[PDB]
Amino acid sequence: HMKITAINVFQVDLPLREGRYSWSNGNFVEVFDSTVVEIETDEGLKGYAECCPLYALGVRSGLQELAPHLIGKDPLNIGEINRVMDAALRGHPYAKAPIDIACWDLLGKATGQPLYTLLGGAAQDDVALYRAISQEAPEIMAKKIEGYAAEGYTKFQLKVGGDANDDINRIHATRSVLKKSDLLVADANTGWTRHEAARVVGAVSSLDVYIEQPCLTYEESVSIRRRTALPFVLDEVIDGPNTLVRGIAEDAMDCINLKISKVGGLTKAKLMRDLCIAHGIPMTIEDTWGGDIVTAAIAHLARSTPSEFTFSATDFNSYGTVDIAEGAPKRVNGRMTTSDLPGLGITPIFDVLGEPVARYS
Amino acid sequence: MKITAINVFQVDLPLREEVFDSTVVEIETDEGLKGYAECCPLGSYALGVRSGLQELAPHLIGKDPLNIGEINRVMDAALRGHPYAKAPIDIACWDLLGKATGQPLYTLLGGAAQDDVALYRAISQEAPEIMAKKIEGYAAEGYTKFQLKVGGDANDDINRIHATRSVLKKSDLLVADANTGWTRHEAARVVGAVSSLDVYIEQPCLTYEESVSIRRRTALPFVLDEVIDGPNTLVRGIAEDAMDCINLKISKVGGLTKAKLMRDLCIAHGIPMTIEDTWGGDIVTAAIAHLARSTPSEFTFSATDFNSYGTVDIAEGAPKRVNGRMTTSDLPGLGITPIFDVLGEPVARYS
Amino acid sequence: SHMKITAINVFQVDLPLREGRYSWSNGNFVEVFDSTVVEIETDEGLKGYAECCPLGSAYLPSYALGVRSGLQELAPHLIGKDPLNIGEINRVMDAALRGHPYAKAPIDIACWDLLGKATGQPLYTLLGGAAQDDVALYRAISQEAPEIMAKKIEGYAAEGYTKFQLKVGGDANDDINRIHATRSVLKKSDLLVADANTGWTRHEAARVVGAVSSLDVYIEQPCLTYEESVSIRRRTALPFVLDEVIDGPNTLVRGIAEDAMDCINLKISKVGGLTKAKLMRDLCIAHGIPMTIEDTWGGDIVTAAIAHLARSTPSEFTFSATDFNSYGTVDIAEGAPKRVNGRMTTSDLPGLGITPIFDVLGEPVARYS
Amino acid sequence: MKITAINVFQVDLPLREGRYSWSNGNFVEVFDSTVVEIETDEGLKGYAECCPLSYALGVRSGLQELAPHLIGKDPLNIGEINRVMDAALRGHPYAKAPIDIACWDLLGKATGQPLYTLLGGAAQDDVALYRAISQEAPEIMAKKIEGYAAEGYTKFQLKVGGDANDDINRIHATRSVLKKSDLLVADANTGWTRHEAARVVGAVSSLDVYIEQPCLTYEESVSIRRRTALPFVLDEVIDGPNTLVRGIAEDAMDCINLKISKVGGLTKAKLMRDLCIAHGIPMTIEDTWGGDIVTAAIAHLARSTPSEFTFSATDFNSYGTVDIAEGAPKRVNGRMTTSDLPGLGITPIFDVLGEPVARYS
Ligand SMILES: [Cl-]
Ligand SMILES: [Cl-]
Ligand SMILES: [Cl-]
Ligand SMILES: [Mg+2]
Ligand SMILES: [Mg+2]
Ligand SMILES: [Mg+2]
Ligand SMILES: [Mg+2]
Ligand SMILES: [Mg+2]
Ligand SMILES: [Mg+2]
Ligand SMILES: [Mg+2]
Ligand SMILES: [Mg+2]
Ligand SMILES: [Mg+2]
Ligand code: NI
Ligand code: NI
Repeated sequence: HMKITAINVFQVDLPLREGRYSWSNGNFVEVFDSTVVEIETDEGLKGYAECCPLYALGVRSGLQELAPHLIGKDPLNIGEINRVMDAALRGHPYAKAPIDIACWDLLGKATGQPLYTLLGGAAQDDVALYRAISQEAPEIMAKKIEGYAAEGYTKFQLKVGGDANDDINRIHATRSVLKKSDLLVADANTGWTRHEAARVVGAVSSLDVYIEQPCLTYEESVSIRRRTALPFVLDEVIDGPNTLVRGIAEDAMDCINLKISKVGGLTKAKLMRDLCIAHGIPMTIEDTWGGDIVTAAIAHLARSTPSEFTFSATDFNSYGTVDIAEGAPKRVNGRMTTSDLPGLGITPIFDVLGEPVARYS
Repeated sequence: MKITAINVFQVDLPLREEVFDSTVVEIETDEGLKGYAECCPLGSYALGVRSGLQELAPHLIGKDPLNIGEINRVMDAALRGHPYAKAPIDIACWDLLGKATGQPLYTLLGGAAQDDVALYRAISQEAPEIMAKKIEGYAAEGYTKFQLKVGGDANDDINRIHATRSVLKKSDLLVADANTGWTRHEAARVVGAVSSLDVYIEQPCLTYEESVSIRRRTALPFVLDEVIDGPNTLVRGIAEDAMDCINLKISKVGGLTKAKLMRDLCIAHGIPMTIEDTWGGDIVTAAIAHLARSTPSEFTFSATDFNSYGTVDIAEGAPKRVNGRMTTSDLPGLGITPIFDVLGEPVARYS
Repeated sequence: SHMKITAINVFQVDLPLREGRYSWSNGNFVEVFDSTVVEIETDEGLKGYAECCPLGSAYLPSYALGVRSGLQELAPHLIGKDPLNIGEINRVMDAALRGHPYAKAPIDIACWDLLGKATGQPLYTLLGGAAQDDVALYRAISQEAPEIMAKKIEGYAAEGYTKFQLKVGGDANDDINRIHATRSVLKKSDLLVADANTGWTRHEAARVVGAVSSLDVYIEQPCLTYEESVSIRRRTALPFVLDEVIDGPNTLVRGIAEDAMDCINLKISKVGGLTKAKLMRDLCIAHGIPMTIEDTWGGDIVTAAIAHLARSTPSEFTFSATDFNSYGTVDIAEGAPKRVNGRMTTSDLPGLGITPIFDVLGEPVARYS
Repeated sequence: MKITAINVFQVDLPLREGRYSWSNGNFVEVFDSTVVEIETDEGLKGYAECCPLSYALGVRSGLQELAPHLIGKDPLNIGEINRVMDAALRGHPYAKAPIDIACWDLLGKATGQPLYTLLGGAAQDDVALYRAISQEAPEIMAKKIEGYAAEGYTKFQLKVGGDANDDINRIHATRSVLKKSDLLVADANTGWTRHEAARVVGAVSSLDVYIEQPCLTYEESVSIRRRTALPFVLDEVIDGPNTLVRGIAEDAMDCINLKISKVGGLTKAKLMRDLCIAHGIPMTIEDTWGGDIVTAAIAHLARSTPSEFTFSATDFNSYGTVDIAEGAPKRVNGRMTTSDLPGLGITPIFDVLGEPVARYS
């Protein structure tokens, strides 16, 4: 019955409290380029979503190539929405994800149900958080991590995947300033070749640390997994159910990181999440980056996941200084929760969103 | 919302052509909405459905029926196995979720992918002229997919499969379902002797290991049923290339929550499903049709209209066969309403 | 001369703990177990007995109900059957009911008890012959503060126990402390098994086995599934034990072929009775796999079954057994094994060699005839 | 109860057909069988028989090593009897088997039970029989198989494993004179290399036949298993629980042949049988050869095996002309059964056995 009448695309800068974020391969960003999507219906309801990769041009040009073909369609038939887009455009999961998420928001609004119920039921009241720690000098990384620990975070993900020696130093320096019970993940974001990775995991093999996504490919990464007894996490190479199943059958990892937009939206993320639970694979529920609306999606998928299989999530809104939505999850002593309001539970602040850089109708 | 009572009904389901013991479950909430489901195994086994529900129910009073993930965790913690007792609880909660959200089940299961769905016809082994006349009638009402029961004497089964393949249109599909009835050596002989027929082989043996042994020796399209009992065994089969299709029985796998996950895994790996259950009346058939409607045609080998095969209607708003196919309404939940005159008084109440 | 089953009577009995509470993985705990005793009556006047006691409280509706409802569903199919034809008994049960190994186990064991009585032989002979006069025992150590686990272990080692099963599979960091603390209080020759009872995910298990890699400890059942456990197996050089996932000869065969473990625990009732347990036992011997002979829990009648199976296992392949009856406060049968200096034996009386104490078992909660 | 004496008897078993021939040009006209009798201090006696396909001299000199170690021991403790035998003599299943079997007979006698009850319980009232067909000219094997079919036998093992071309002709000639429902196993008894086996199974691929033990080794035999769609049987390489488990785990066969004496006695055979049942593997329950006493053991093991997993048994006593015991199984219409008498249920005809050829006390 309900039909999509317009898709609007908004652009908003998300600056960083820390001023810069840096990771593997020397990459950095000072101000993130976020895109918010609004889907309007013929019955007054509107759905929202956000995509913010580490790219933003591709999100918006991707949306150009997808949106016109969704006009008139039913936003509540989420399977059919996804079918159209996949038939419309190869790849571009970053353009696809916000359409999918905005449709789930509409589904929640139309049904009067918060997303965690619609994603399978509330499995936990609130959710464990990690803080990502930008790639810098070892002693600076150590200092920032003490700060965040003092705010109540108990899980941390270092951005290594730089020079191998540098990273050995970074992992040592940060592990040394944490308390025993705090959890430290070294996330290379693909920045090592296997001989580099071998040297890093060799030199930290007695540290209480997790090794995450050492190399670019699945095969290179498994080569590392087979040489360490340290608990091991795959992230970028797990982009859908097929690669996930393969990694499960082949014992390629102990945990995965699930980036909602990278895998193409909530529909896909949910499938992977249900698969993992079935095989005892805990997940970090996150995304590439974002603000209030990205954080809301994260928190709803996470709350619908048992604590047992939530390794961690993160709260991207607190990393930035610009608020783009009201009713977003907030962090209290290192943990996040949501309200029980319908859909994502959020209300965009149109004054900061400004004018839509694109309309489709 | 809170579950305030679980009531258990018994109903005899006679066949048109001997009587099955079906169980219907009603869940009542402190808000007036009620959820329904049905479970009917082949039979004995109905006792276990009702004893399982007896063991489950007390743990569910007070719970939020809409938190379907929590309902399932609670059931799995209280009781091991018994998928036939867990399944109607799960489905009745899905029906409540539809009711509370005013959405048909196919939408809540991921969205309508098919306006209506294919069915299949089991072909009784009779004199070749009686078969051929029935086939003409089946073909006239839209049927193009057919099944025969095998899994008995190997040489007899070889004959039956040849006989039945002969009387069908070349474009018709034929599935030989051994229903686990063969040992490895029997199965090898049968699939060996029909290697040049356009036939599917379904569930030759009792276990996964035995079935895989047969799989590795035949090029014929290969279907597993009984041994694919959950997402875990499914992923095993997927990774080991143990089968081209499956038969998905909603109750045997423990409900829609589990069937849905299995359904999505199959889609992702190009594995079509026969979507049915062990048996049932109107309310089992509704669950089947909603799940089949949320599956694309490409991955629906067929569904089944069990209610066509009985003589007692137990719910209104049920799916109905028209011209070899079945659909659902868009009413909330399963879209059915039970006919309580037929169901009788509860055989059990929990509160 | 063809003996037939005339009735099945089912008794319920509470079994409290000397220690007051027993705690294991996932924050599970019990203070009073809910045990079931089965009595198989025959037209000759001979009776067979068995006990089954899964991990659960008499004070909540738990797994013991499923033992008793499973017996309810089996019983009608057993009336008139020949209980000495144990193969047929098991075939009749499997046809009647899927799963419910805890319901089927005591019927099988009670039929063995009847075979022993009909033949005048003790179970250990019918199960293959006495290979040991008495059997080494381990003590299960409840999951608590490391200091309390360490202190209880010292007490039990002083009573003569030389082997121990820690109940870990809680929080990983706690479990690391528990394993160090308890290993430290035991002489080198005492054996220490860290039994997770499926209580860890693989990343948790990886951290724990990495942190105890240099201790003389065994790691048992780290994770829920076979696949998750084998992933831990491949990353540790420590001796490795499987338990819950070895539910029968088929998974046992799989684990042997794939080098998934160095030892197993054999829980008689969980595998579905002495007939299944014996097959698995003999297969273990042929492949050089030591076994812990045990059960989920129980009192004197469980303990008798354990003792007979253990006695019929060569010492070389008996990693241990346990005497569940000395963990509790309530005696339910005469003629049961009694630990002496960390070991138990049996009498040569026919069958299990036990006679229940009906003052304690009370009135049957069900009779089927 | 304890063993007070062990007597060893020798008896010639001639063939009704005058000769039996099998792979590699082998043949025998008169079998040299050994019967063991174990005396106890209570006056009960246990009996067994072993008759391998010289081998007999091996059985008897093996017993010469074993028996003295058993005087004084408890024969109802079958496990301890076996352990004493294994610590005395490495290998020699044919020498150990009749001891193990004779103790099972004693256990039956001491308990008042027939062996089929002590081996696990009656599973069939009577059992299907096959006739072994001697390796001769095709038309001779064909004429003999017809006569045996006329007597009621519905199953047959050809003794092939000779020249490949001859074997192809044998298998064609015999298949063609049988009713459709009769089963035909082509048993090469290891007599082919794999190029020979490949030609044979290629040439008979459209016949309704089973292929048994084509080659000497497990590895060579599996190579044939993977090439053919025909049902496949292993025999000689399945010599114990360990090779059986390897075969099961590797999907090396659809059925097995279980030779009681070759695997070391009823104890090991029961173990193997019970494992075969668990994994859905039907068995041919047999032995190398023998008279009435070997037959009684076969029949008791067959009777405690469900019909579904009894591919067949054979009644060796009907192949020969010398009766050595009363109470033995007698084939009636291609089936045999046992009485319910205790133990093996037989009593040796001492008249036929003659004076013991060895005595131990
Ligand atoms: Cl049908
Ligand atoms: Cl008695
Ligand atoms: Cl010739
Ligand atoms: Mg690099
Ligand atoms: Mg990452
Ligand atoms: Mg018609
Ligand atoms: Mg069959
Ligand atoms: Mg089927
Ligand atoms: Mg845990
Ligand atoms: Mg254990
Ligand atoms: Mg040759
Ligand atoms: Mg042979
Ligand atoms: Ni593009
Ligand atoms: Ni039950």
